[PDB]
Amino acid sequence: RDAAMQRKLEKMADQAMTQMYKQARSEDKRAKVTSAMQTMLFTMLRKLD
Amino acid sequence: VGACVLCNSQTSLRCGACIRRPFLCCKCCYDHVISTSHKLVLSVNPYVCNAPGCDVTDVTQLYLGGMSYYCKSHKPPISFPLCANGQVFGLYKNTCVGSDNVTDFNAIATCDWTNAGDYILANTCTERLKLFAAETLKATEETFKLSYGIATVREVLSDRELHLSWEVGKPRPPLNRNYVFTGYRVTKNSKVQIGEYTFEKGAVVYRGTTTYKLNVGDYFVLTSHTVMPLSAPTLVPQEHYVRITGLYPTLNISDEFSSNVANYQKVGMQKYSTLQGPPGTGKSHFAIGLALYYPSARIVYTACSHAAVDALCEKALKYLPIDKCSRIIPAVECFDKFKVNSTLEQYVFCTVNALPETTADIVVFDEISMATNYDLSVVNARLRAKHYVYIGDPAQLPAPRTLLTKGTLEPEYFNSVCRLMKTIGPDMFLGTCRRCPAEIVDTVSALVYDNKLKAHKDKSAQCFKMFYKGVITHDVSSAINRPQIGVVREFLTRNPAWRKAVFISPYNSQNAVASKILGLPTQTVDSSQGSEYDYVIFTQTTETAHSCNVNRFNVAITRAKVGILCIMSDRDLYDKLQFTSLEIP
Amino acid sequence: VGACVLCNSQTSLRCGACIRRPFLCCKCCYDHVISTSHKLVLSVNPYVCNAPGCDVTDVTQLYLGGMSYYCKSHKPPISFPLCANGQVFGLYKNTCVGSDNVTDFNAIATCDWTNAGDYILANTCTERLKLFAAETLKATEETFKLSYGIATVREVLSDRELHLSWEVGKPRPPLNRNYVFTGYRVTKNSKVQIGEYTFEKGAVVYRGTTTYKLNVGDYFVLTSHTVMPLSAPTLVPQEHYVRITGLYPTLNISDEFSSNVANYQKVGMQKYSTLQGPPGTGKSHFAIGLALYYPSARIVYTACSHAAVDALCEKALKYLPIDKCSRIIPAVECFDKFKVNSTLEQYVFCTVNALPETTADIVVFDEISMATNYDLSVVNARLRAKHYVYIGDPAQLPAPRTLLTKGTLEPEYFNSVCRLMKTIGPDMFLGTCRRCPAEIVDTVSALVYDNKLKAHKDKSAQCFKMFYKGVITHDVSSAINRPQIGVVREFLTRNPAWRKAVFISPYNSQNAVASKILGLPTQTVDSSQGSEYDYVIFTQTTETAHSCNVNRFNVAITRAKVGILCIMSDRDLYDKLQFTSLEIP
Amino acid sequence: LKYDFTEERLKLFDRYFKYWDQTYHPNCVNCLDDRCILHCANFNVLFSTVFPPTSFGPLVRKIFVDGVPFVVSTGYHFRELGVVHNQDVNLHSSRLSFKELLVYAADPAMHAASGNLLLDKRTTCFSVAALTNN
Ligand SMILES: [Zn+2]
Ligand SMILES: [Zn+2]
Ligand SMILES: [Zn+2]
Ligand SMILES: [Zn+2]
Ligand SMILES: [Zn+2]
Ligand SMILES: [Zn+2]
Ligand SMILES: [Zn+2]
Repeated sequence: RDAAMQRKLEKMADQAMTQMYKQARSEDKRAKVTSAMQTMLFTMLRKLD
Repeated sequence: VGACVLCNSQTSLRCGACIRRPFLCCKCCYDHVISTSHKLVLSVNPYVCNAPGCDVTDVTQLYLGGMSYYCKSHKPPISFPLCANGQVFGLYKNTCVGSDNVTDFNAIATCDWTNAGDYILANTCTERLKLFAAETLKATEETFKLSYGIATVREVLSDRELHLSWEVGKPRPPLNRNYVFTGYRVTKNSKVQIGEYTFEKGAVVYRGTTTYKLNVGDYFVLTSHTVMPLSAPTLVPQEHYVRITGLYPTLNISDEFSSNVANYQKVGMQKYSTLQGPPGTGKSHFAIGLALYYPSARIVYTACSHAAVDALCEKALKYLPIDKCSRIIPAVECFDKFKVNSTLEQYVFCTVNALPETTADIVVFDEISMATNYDLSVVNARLRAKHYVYIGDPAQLPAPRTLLTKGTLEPEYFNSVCRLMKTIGPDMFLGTCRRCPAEIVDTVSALVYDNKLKAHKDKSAQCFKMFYKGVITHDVSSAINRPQIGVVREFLTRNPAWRKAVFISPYNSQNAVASKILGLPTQTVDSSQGSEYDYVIFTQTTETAHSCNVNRFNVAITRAKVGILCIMSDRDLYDKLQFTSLEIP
Repeated sequence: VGACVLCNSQTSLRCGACIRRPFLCCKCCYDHVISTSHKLVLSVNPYVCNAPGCDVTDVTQLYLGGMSYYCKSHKPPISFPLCANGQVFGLYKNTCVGSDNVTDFNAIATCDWTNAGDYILANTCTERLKLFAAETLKATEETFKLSYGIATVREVLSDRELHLSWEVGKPRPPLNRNYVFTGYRVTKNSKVQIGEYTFEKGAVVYRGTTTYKLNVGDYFVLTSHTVMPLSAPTLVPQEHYVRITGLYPTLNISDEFSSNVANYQKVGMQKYSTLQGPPGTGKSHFAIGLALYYPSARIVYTACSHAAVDALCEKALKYLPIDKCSRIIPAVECFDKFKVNSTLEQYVFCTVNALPETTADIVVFDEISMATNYDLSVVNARLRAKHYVYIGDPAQLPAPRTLLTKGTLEPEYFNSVCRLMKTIGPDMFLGTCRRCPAEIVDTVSALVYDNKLKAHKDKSAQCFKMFYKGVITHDVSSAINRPQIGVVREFLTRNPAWRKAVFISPYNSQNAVASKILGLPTQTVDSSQGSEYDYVIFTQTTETAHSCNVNRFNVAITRAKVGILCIMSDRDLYDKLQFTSLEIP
Repeated sequence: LKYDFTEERLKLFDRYFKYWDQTYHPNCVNCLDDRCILHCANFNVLFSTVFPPTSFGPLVRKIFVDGVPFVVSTGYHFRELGVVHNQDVNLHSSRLSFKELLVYAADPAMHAASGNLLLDKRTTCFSVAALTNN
């Protein structure tokens, strides 16, 4: 139990790290699409008024 | 997710309990959390026990329980301390170098911005360190201003006079123009659109910008904004080139800018040049003369306030072709002789609060003393120029530091630009004091100016002091000197030609007492820069560190170009000033 | 996915850090990585640790977990070390032979192309590795050419003269046409369509091709292209036949081709045949002979430049029927007396860089010296010619190597065909020098020609040599010999008939000063070939290996067909030169 | 611009179907349950073929947001359900969330109201606009 359980703590830490990496990337993609949509709205509204 | 402030390695840990939540790397954030009281850190998710009805917030008391962070009493049988191995849990654990010295950032983070030592740390710390320090200072100041009471107007006396009631539980802000109110007109739905105001004792006297008719129920507060994170450093790296890069030299000269051109060669050749400009040596002309020196090159006229930018616009109407000028003001009354919101213009005039992100050839940053490291770096954030010019002087008025309680901030540590020109020195100088007579120039030259600013015309013998004592009984945020108020009028009684001298006062409320007894206009010492008059009278009032600082007063004495009156209670400076002291009735 | 260079066994590993990223044989790839600094390998998918936020590119540390490749600290428990058994995992590992000695390839791939030893290694090796070395040197020099600063023009002085600035932090290319620039006109959207220019000292002088008006803001770059992987060998296998293969012998003969036909049967008697072509011996007329010696032969006129095919086109408008000629020029002004872009034609005239992939009865390769192993094999890729002729000489000007710094590369080691020309000898020889007199042919024959070239008409005694010392002064990309500039005018005054002679110069900027003093036209030694003049003069300027080594001078001396002037400041060839020596004025 | 046609439908019902003794709601948003929605959509189907087909569709409105006027759908006008009005509309909005950005980037009002007219003779279906030039 001094070299077996510690070989599962590493796997748990690594999977948690990967999951939070993925969540951060999801948030970043959200930021880019928000910016793109707002600028498309603001550039297409100027042609009509 | 970003790069950490200290180590620049990418990180996902932001100190939650800290004021501005800067990015911190794994070992870096661990050092911060173990060396501060900040025990909340925010990763891509906040580090708190997610189990219902829990309040544990410290990073060391929470362990990785499944897909959440759990404390000792909330964990499942499997667990993992996220505060282990001397490195807090966070992204890029392997790619983390840490910081050998973390005590400086801990001190700046737990800093309460109370004494002078905090500003010493802010100036002495590195680039990102001082940028974060300025951001924290501004955030703390803007949060503190809203922490004061509400200025509810409950009854209307007359024009320029009101009665003001305040919210319970929090104190009252001072009664000067340093802090600007912003009221809103309360309706059945919400409150909106009154304007910026300044209050003073009357009964209270209110100072509004536009015409208004204030009624009952309207209140004013020290409205704050949202301080955005900063990117650029205070100053670009220095680079002395071989020649004047990218600029085409002038064909023929103008005599009044002949001495100005001599200092323009190195400026057009080197990246940035700090300017040692004493009050009124032609600094506004100096920025104007660059356009005469280089008409094609576009110049950005920027200062901390539009009233200071007005000085650049004051000389733009007579010397600069208006068709190529532009003043930028967002949606306050000021100069608008140019076209507003014209980015692609040859000449652009604006204030640090509204200049768009563009590029230019050479910058003119008027009044570098007033702005801190915050606005110092914001110009490099907006605009990266090929050359830079910083109009101002460390031997001038700093900003009013409201949280500065213990100690007075030294002239060098006002900001990054103010530091280096008493270590390496200025790159150009103007010794032509176009206003002050021989009495004032030689006095201020031997004070901080290294006997380097020389007299202009003659010893007018129109500047006087008086070896006086003074008596002060103070109030919430001012001080008044009854004997000195009685001295000035008595001195004006039999020499009436002095009745055109504008009375100066460090505490503007004191002259309001004088303006009732006498009637002559008022001068604010902290805001006397830019304005000047032939005849001005001044009472020194208090000898404390607020009034008789050798350099904070130095602007007031330089207001006069022919003569001044000053009644000195102080002796530290009166023994030095070479003016004439007359009898005491 | 192809076969590796050394082993020709199919593989899928590509050397990542290597210049052109060659296909690497698996164990052979392991040899390449362990014996070089190229530690990066890419299969169909790249061998880089795919775990997020990693940096490692060295293959050795990479291990195989599941369907991906992992460094030591990134693996799952199940792994498979790719760097095992001295054999990196890759396609076709067992159908692998490896190479006992790869250090030749290791030095070729780790080559910066600095010394003549680099070209020695490139030329001395075999087909595949020599092709790889040629491609790598081409790509590497093309990479350095754009690594230099940009040629921006900020002021327009006058016609054929400009004021130009350059990018900071990157150097400036030389001041000759050796590297022709290519600027494009910059607009609000992008930069397009100015043209190819050459810049020389004037203030600079631009020598554009077509008429143009260059304004401010237009900047010129050394445009680069993408070198593509060559396939064919530089020379097809040699095979000596028993009869005239594929061609019908001519009925009647021409006296001007009497000396041509005697060497023509052996041209068609074998696959490829080499030439000993001295300057001005009718090599272009030799090439024209095959058309008259075989009317039905579809021959293709090829050379390193359109101006060299122009020489073949020069003799095509006279003897060749214009009804069967075609000049191919890619979409530069040159000869266009034929119809353009006509692959299906008998007589084809094109440069080695633009002729499409066809088949030829017999090829003529003009000026084989400057065509390196790159364009030596380019033609075989386009055409599998039934017969091959190499018009040119190793004892003639090669291409100027901008990367060769130390050591002078041997005349034999230019390429494959010139190498065999010094070992097995040339198959042909033209024994008449149709321009140079006895004073020049006899001297150049004893230099590198094995005393094989004999005089044509007479010893005109119009070629003169002078003994002198001089003091050299050099600039960024030139060197001017002032005493020789004083001498040249001094020599020409006492005989006015000598002013019709053109001035030749190694560093053309030296003659640019001479052209200001005298006004005689200019010549560049490196490109003086193809053009000859009856009266022409020369100044040696420098005795270094750049100018007056034995073979690079042979073109300049052979320019004159009656008499030449050259003042030897050296003594290596002055003693050997059989010219007339006169008194130094 | 007239889009109501609520009085015309009742006039038609009173002229042709006077003695159909079951309440007919010109707009179905007043209906009591599903069967009444059927019974009124049946009549609106017939009565909507008389009025012009250029008045049906969304009923947009100029809305001010952060000091800028938009054009966003604030209702609808079906042939089978009458006029339906949006309930949560907020003119003079301050800032847009992500939900607002989604619901404003999918509405055809902003798209069509800023495109060139299109008259397509290849089809009989009622064309509206062209977002492009070719
Ligand atoms: Zn903190
Ligand atoms: Zn760090
Ligand atoms: Zn808990
Ligand atoms: Zn390699
Ligand atoms: Zn191999
Ligand atoms: Zn890795
Ligand atoms: Zn109904």
